Amino acid sequence: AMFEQMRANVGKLLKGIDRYNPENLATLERYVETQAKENAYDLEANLAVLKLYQFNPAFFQTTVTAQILLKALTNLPHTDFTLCKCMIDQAHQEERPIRQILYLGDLLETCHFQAFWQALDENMDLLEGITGFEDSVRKFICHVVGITYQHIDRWLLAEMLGDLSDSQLKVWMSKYGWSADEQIFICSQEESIKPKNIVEKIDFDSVSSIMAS
Repeated sequence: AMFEQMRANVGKLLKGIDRYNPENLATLERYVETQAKENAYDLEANLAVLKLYQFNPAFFQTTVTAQILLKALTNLPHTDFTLCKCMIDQAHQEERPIRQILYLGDLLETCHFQAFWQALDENMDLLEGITGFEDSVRKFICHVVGITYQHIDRWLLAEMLGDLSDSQLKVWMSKYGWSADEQIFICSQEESIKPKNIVEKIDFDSVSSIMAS
């Protein structure tokens, strides 16, 4: 569809210096919209957009920035969300609804899943166009669960996944191969003691890379 059709041109733009020309924002913003609708993704392009906004303040677009941040969150445990934050100055992070979105992201990063779903205005406008947003968040939660639990109450897992019906819960248990025993078996103890990072860490290389320009 549209994402695949724009992909080549955007990739070429990102390979050169035109990526620094704000005249190309109209094209990059439509690209972001397509990522949301088709549930496609391109971090490099999104960071380039944020960079263009930081360098050309008058072009700052609230909706596109919010979608970039929300999509970044759908990519946790990766460093996407943190990198985007590095590309938005304090003044803009403090503006509605960027402030609210960062707050929600904070709940996810700190793994307060119940609090996340509670604070999440389910009927939020920006979320409607972001296809698969809720399920993507669940994948991250299951990633964390697979690392931090050996066994877990069936009721608790459904709560953490956003208050799912038993039928919906079954979908996620099936996806990661979890099965009920007496509780849901997640991991053996000897396997659980292995240290596994919950979220990826940024470093000098990745950060200096985006800070270069």
